[PDB]
Order: sequence, then structure tokens, then C-alpha cells
Amino acid sequence: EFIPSNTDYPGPHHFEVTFQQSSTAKSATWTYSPLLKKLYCQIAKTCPIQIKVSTPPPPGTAIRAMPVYKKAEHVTDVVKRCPNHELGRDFNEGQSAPASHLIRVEGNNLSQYVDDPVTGRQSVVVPYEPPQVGTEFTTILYNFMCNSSCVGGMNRRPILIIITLEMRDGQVLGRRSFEGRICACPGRDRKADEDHYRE
Amino acid sequence: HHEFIPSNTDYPGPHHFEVTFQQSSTAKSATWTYSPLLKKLYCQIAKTCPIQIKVSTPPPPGTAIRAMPVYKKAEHVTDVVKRCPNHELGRDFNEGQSAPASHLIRVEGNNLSQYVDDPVTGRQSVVVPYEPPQVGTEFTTILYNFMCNSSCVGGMNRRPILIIITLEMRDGQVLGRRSFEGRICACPGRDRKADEDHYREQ
Amino acid sequence: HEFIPSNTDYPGPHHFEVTFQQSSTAKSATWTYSPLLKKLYCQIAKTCPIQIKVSTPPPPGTAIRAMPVYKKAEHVTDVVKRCPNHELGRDFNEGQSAPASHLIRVEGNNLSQYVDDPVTGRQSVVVPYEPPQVGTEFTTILYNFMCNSSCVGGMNRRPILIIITLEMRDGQVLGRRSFEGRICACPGRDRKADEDHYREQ
Amino acid sequence: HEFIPSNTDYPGPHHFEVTFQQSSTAKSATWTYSPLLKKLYCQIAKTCPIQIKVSTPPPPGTAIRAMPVYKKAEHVTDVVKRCPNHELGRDFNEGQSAPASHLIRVEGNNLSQYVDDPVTGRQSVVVPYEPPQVGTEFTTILYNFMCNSSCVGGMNRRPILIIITLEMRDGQVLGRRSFEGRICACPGRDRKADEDHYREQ
DNA sequence: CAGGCATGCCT
DNA sequence: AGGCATGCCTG
DNA sequence: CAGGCATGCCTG
DNA sequence: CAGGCATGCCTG
Ligand SMILES: [Zn+2]
Ligand SMILES: [Zn+2]
Ligand SMILES: [Zn+2]
Ligand SMILES: [Zn+2]
Repeated sequence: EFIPSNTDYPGPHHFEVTFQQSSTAKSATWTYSPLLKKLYCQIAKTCPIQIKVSTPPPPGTAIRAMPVYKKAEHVTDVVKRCPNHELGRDFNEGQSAPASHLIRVEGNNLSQYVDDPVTGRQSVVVPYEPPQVGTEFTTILYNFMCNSSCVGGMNRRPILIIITLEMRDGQVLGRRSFEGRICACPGRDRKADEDHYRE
Repeated sequence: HHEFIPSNTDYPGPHHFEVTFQQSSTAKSATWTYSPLLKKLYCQIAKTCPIQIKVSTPPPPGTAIRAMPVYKKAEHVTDVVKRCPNHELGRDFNEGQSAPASHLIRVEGNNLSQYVDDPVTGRQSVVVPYEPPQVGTEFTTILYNFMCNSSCVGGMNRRPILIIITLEMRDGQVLGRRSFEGRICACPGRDRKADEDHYREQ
Repeated sequence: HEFIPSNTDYPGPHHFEVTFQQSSTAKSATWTYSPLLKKLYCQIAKTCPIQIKVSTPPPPGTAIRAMPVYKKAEHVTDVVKRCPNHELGRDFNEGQSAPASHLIRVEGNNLSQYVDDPVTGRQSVVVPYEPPQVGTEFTTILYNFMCNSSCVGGMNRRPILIIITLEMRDGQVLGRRSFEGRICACPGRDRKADEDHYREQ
Repeated sequence: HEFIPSNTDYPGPHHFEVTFQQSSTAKSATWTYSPLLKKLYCQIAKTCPIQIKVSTPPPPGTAIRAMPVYKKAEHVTDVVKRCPNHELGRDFNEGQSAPASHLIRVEGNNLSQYVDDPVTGRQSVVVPYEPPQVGTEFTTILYNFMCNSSCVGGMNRRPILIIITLEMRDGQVLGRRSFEGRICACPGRDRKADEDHYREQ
């Protein structure tokens, strides 16, 4: 799949991706704009994402996160960290994650980082865990290692984050995508975006 | 089983598990005060903090109650809550203590209190078996001590924490869970007054 | 050798002098110099001409060394090098005799030697001293700077000084002049802005 | 066991001077020096440049030892160490050469020798003496101070003096200088507050 | 036991 | 830079 | 933390 | 080529 699909597909387990209530602070670690279906967050901060499933998926089921560029002109490029953050010492000493992936998982020994031999795509996968008793959602901790504005990397090009519920073989059970923007001042760039969504 | 992100989502369960606090002194530098307006416990380091356990139905045998701290804010949720290096290797409240110096929470006056060190999650918790309420008391009282201030550099470093109390069986299946914010400070009455006034301006 | 390179001016026996010709006043001029702030403004990879003058010819085997170093003491111990992005880029790198990490290049002189000091790690570029052409007043050296002063992963908005050292075959210092360096995209803009803030309160 | 090293100001033969350069007036500047109080204000683990001037070049093997001691008499018997928090902590302790437990470290010099005096228990960091470079006035040494002055478990608000000693390879003292040290979060505020009060009294 | 300070850290 | 947070002293 | 400056790059 | 912007990062 040179161009992975971003179509919403709830599927047999009704896969839903939601965000908790976040800070309205100008430079909060992360905020979500329901209006824009757009995640804002800062580089290397913990982003908690919320999944929901109606009926649990099969043993060996898992969650996949792949970034993809928004604009049709740039969809064919694999999304990676820019050279500066990849080679730089920040967040790279003693890390299992390959220094090249844009998306990391936090707080999970069982995270596996996939480098597709055919497509070249990079993505991070964790085995599905059912919510703990009393809890409604399962929470995956995501980190994004580059700014959307990084030159040599994303280079101010918006991306979309594809979360995919898969079967151990690879069979997609559900799919959700949202816009992702890594920036320094999320509260600011959200308010600017919405004020200009008046049109 | 092992969980890396302990959920603090309140869950009463089949036994209607409830965690409440008795009346507390409003004195500035009192040993502990509780703000139900904020579900926030203010207590001093290494002082006796009674907790109230209540259930509508007696729980099964081998049931216990576990007490583990977690950082409130997700940015730090992954960090295991422990003591600061100063107090861990200090000379205070560590001489001859059946408790590991590294644990933040301890139990007072219960020789059945064991301290776990989950080697998979590295998390530290304290487990005591479920004793009923004393005849004529309507609730089970559990004495907790917290051996490191919220502000201690090298450990919590001014990071809020939550205290998760969990009602579980001998194997670890959770039956019920209540959480509340914990602040280990020096002038609990002042800092409860400050917080409560702030929430009241909006 | 010396892990913290000196930047103090030293004319020495030959009155080593370092000057800049007249520069354009354009916002996006390739380079401009501010004698008020002793700062140079230049563009990435653009020819920047520096002018060298001495009163009396130095001995044979004399050289000119150009070395950058951070201005603030909290950063001086770090070596000034290209950012990863420019270093690994195809631009100005394949088909070039300069190491892709050196910040300062010499334009138009194949006798220039790029030095990586094995003990101190400092990077520099050295050219043999040449007397001004006949009837000319100064020896001009064409320098190139390969990172913007703000490049993340390299200079990272940290101010540098460029140190021009007159030295002999062995390396003894015959003279030294220095001046603050700033690589950017609009040198006229940033110069007018710093000269305006020089007259503050 | 007991040492109580001298802090008596003693220039000796080579005219040993220890001075400071122009520092910032900002509240949270990294470091600042009030000649009025002979007192150095600085932030924790930040680069503090020390200027050392002499007259005659000392013998070979002559080195420079920075040792901290407490000011008030009731404390001078106590050894100035790092608090257990910063010593056992990870901050500024990963991948370095200095013992986690020292207060004073030298930044940017691999010849520095951290000394654990087996008799006196005193901790000090010794660097060899290198002369100024061609054209410069002083030898600049770069010092880091690992704890705040207010660290409980360590200094604990007690003021300290830092003893800069020029000394021979045998240990013979060729000159000594001293000044108060304060490691705080806002050196400008506290220096401004310190000078103001003294002037008013 | 509350008033209030010095000083780190947030605003 | 201004001011608040917060351990700890003091009376 | 919110305000506004610092800068590379667009735009016409 | 000058005006203006987008966005990382200080400033008070
Ligand atoms: Zn990047
Ligand atoms: Zn502690
Ligand atoms: Zn660069
Ligand atoms: Zn300390």
C-alpha cells in the first residue's frame, strides 16, 4: 500500500478515537480541537489518546499508528524525523525506538517499531489491551518527535495520524485518522486556526 | 497481571467500595486535612493519616486493599513514584524499618502489611488484607504514612500525585477503586485554604 | 593545544589589521558590517570578503587561520560546527574538498587546508599568507559560512565570534583580530535592528 | 582530621590576582560579581569564568586549586560537599569525569584533578597552570558550582568562601585569593538586594 | 500555632 | 522583572 | 502564562 | 527588494 487509506471505518468492534479534556493554555503540552478534528501537541511530550471498542477484537489484535501527509501532492513521501532531531542527542540516548520514527509509544515494553520493506513506511504497534475494570477507554501514550515545521522533515506540511485496529495477520478491523500538528505553542495555533475557520 | 498505567477511574464495584475521611483540624500546620470540595488530601511527611474503608457487602476471603501512588498529570504518569534520594538514604524514619526506604506510602500498626515491588512494572505498592470494621465502628480504618513531601527535589519535585486505593482479591482481580489527590506538604491547612479559595473564584 | 581559543585583539609585531569594505544597505544584502557593534552580517554560503593588512611583511610560511567560537561563556567549550541538516545535505557537499562539517570555508583558493585538531576537536580553515597584489592596499580573503546562526542542531541561535589569526608554520601567534558573527537571511534588517537597539533607553 | 584552610589574601611572589569580567545585570543572569562585597553570585551548574593574572611565569608543575569552605566560624570545621539530592541525582551526573559529590568542577579541561584529601577529608579540584595565550591578559578558568547555597542536606543557607590557590607540584602555596560564593536562582535580585542593604546600613 | 521571611520557581 | 510557592524559623 | 520579539521564508 | 507573515522561543 504505497498510499494508505485514511477513511473512517468503525468495523465489527466500533473502533472510536477520542481525546480527553485538555488545557486551553497557550503553550499547553497538547490540545485537541473537535471543530478542526486536529490534534495539537509539543515535541516529545506525552499525548494520551483514547480508543474505544464495543466488543473486544481476537487474541493477538493490536493498535497501529502511522503518520501520513495531508496534501495530495506530498502523500507519496514517508514521514520521518528531520536529520537534526534524528542525529541529535535529545531523546535518543538509550532508546529502543529507532531515532527515525516520527511517532513513539510511551510506557510500553511491548511496543514494536515497523519499517516496511515494500512501502518503506514507519509505524509503531502495540498489542491491544482491554480497558482495566471500571475504565471505559484504553489509553495509548504517544509521542511525536519532530515539529510539523521542521525543515528537512515535515517542513510545515500538515499530516494526518492513522490509528488502525489490526488482526495479528494484518487484517484491518477498524481505522480512525485525525490531523496532527506538532508545534511549540498549541493553545495559540489552535485558537488561530479556529478563528480563521470562521470561513 | 501487570499494568504500566494504573487507572485512577473511580469504580465502586459489587461491594460499593467507598473511601472517605474523618473530620480534620483546620489548623494551618495540622498533621492532615482533607478537602472533599477538591477530593484532595493534605498531609505532613511521616504523620499518621487515617483512611476510611466502607462496603455494603462483606468481600470474599483473601481480599486485600492496595495503596499505590501515581503522578496525576499524564506528562509524568509513566514515572514510578518513589522517595527522593535524600529521604531514602536519610537517617529519619528508616532506622530498623520493615519498610523499604524507597517506598513513599507505608502502613502504620499492621504487621500483615507487605510491600510489593512489581519487577515487571517496577511500581511500588503497599498491601494489607481486608480486616472488617471494629465492632461498633462502621468503617475500616487504615493508617497511612507518606514519607516524602510533594516538593522534594530528586523525587516528586512539585508534581501532583493521586493515591489509588484498590479493592482486590488474593490473585489481584480488582473489585473496586477510589482515587484522590495527595499533597505531602508542611502547612496543610494553609495550602488547603489556598487551593479552595482559588477553585472558588473561577 | 588551547581548548578555549582566545578572541582578544592583538596587533603584534606586524600590526595585523582586519577590515571590511563598503557594503550594500539592502535588507537582503549578501553581507554587511557594523563598525559600531563590531559585528558581521552575512548570508549562508555567500561570498563574504574580508580584508587583511599588515605594515611589514611577516616571515615565510606564515598563514591566516579562521576559526569560529561561541561568544557567551556558557557555550564557549562547544566546537562550532555545521548543523546535521546542512552537513548531510547534497548542497555544497558532494564535489567539495571542504569537510561537510566545517562552518567556515575559503572561496577560490585550492591551497586552503581544513584542520580538525585531534586533541581539541576545534575546526578551522588555514590559507598561506599572500601579500596584496601590486599596488593594492589589503590582502582579501573570500570566506563562506555554511550554516545560519539559528540552525537547529548546530549554532542554534548562539552568537559566534570569528577569529582571524596571523600565525607562522609552527603555529605561533603573530596577531589576532576578532568580531562577532551572525549568519542570517536578511543582514540589512538584522543590522539596522541591532544598531537601533544600541540606542536603547 | 581537622584542616580549617586559610583564606588569608596572599599575593605571593608572582603577584597572584583573581578577578572577574563584566557580568549581566539581569535578575536571573547566570552569574554576577559585586566587588563591593567581594562576592560571586551564580546559578547552579552554570559556567562561571574566573580571570587569573600573574606577573612572572611560575615554575613547572604549578597548578591551581579551587576549594570551598564555610564562612561563619561555627561551620568552618565542616567539609563543603554536595547535598544528597544533587549527588545521587541524575542531573549533571551522567557521562562526566567529576565525582558526583564535589561542589566545584572545572568545565572544559581534561587535565583537572579532583582531590579527595585522605587526611583532611577536604574536596578540591586542581588544574595545571597554563599561561595566557599570545596577546591575552589573563588565564581564564571555567568553574561550575553544583549545589545552590540554600540546598538543605548540604550548604543549607550557610555562606561559603571559595579558596583559589596557586600552588607548586609539591603543594607549596605561591599565592591565595578568596571571595564569598552564593549559588542562587536569581543572582541579580540577590546581589541587588545584598548591595542595597549594605549601603543602607 | 499563626505570622511572616528567604529563596526557588512559576508567571 | 514582578510576584507567588513553600519549607521553616520565631516569638 | 500570556505577550511579543526573533527570523526564515513567502509574496507580489 | 521591501513588506509582511508563521512559528520557535524568550520576556517581564
Ligand atoms: Zn525535526
Ligand atoms: Zn523526599
Ligand atoms: Zn545549518
Ligand atoms: Zn544541592
